[PDB]
Amino acid sequence: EVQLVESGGGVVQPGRSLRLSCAASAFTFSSYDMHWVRQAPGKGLEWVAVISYDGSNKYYADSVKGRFTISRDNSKNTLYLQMNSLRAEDTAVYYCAKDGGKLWVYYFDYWGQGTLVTVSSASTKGPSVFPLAPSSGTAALGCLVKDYFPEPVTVSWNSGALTSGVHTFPAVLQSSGLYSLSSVVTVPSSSLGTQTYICNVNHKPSNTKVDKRVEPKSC
Amino acid sequence: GNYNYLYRLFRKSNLKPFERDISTEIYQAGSTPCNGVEGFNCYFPLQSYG
Amino acid sequence: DIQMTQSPSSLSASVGDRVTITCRASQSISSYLNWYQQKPGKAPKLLIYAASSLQSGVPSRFSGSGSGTDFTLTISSLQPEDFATYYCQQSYSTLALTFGGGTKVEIKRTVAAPSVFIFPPSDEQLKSGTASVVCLLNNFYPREAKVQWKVDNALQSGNSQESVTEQDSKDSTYSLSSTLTLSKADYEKHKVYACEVTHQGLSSPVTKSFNRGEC
Repeated sequence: EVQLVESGGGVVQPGRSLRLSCAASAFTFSSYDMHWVRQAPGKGLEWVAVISYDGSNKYYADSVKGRFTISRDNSKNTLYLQMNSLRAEDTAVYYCAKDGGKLWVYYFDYWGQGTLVTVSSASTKGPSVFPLAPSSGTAALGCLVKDYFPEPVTVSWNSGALTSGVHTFPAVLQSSGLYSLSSVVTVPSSSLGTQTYICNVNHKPSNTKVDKRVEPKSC
Repeated sequence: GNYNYLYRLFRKSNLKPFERDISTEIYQAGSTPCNGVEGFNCYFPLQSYG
Repeated sequence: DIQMTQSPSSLSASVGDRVTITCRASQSISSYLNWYQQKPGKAPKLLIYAASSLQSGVPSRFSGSGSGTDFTLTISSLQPEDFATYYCQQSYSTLALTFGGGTKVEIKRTVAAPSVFIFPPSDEQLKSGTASVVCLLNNFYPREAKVQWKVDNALQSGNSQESVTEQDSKDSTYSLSSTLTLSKADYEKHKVYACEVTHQGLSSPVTKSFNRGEC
């Protein structure tokens, strides 16, 4: 039973500063060296920083050396990670991990849930919902939630009534710096003329709720 | 003919295990919405055994 | 620096199969190779340390071996909870720790022929100025499917971007959505827009094409 809770992550502009905090519980925080490891969206693991048990030795990876700082308060059993002069590469989920110290070298015993940090130079924008109508052996329709930022966006069909056959693809960060998402659903070609298919998209960061109707193309 | 024995004939989804459903909503057999009234593609879910 | 090549990039196997994953190092490391497991979205979990030590609380079916540059992780009998991404990390260079490329283990099944659908840009999007053509490949296995865009019989590369979903929980088939995005001016400059799909389950490439403004 060992607990590590991460907090302080968010969205910040490039060149700014942020402070992440890791709370350790159910073990001697002051008698073990802590590791900070970041994982970018869709990428692998990347060792970032390490701090000694006594908080006297601090090491960082070359990608962030001279740019980040790691400290620890044994009295509060807390680990602080200050990220100054943040770049877009810093956009990732950061985790605090215990060393274990059973070997002469560094290994990772436990991993926390981590906290997400996003570095971008774009303001919050309301999503734009567009239809994707089917045509004339079933059919498939959908909605496109384009030009929105930041993540995430919740998409439902028929106010959640339509569940089976619904696929929501992961968002893609397009070159404009915003996010593009596509949701689709496959329904029988029979029930396609009278049935009303409405996709509900909610973006809490931008506080934007849009209900977009989807109907077959007429030509 | 004893018609006191009934049975649900339509339902929008399969019942979960040990699930008891007694709703008498007009089943939406066709995709045209049924506003509580029966008729074209709006049938009563329960049918009586003969 | 030390680069760790982990092979295979992705293997297909069924439950109970004896799975083996290899990890090679650019230089020599005595026994400082470790294996971690990571499920999609979940955090990494340690499996093997020192390349010959099973982490406490891990099933005994995992076994690490090898010394020097080549190391192997072997599962005697695969289990449903064993389908994840495994990383190999060398610890010899303590202050230059690096992780392996990874070897995702997918659920082995029969070859599934993709269903190809082509959607032209919506008039609403054309009003804004941009135009996106959506090519959807659905219910195919394995995920290795080549998707190519043709405009007036001219190949297009780099004008689109793909997105592949994880292996399905029901039929263990994949879905890919290629979005060819361009400006309005480039949209009317050409007439025919086609998406060609080549998959292991297709005897020949399947092309879905449409002419602009013809329905």
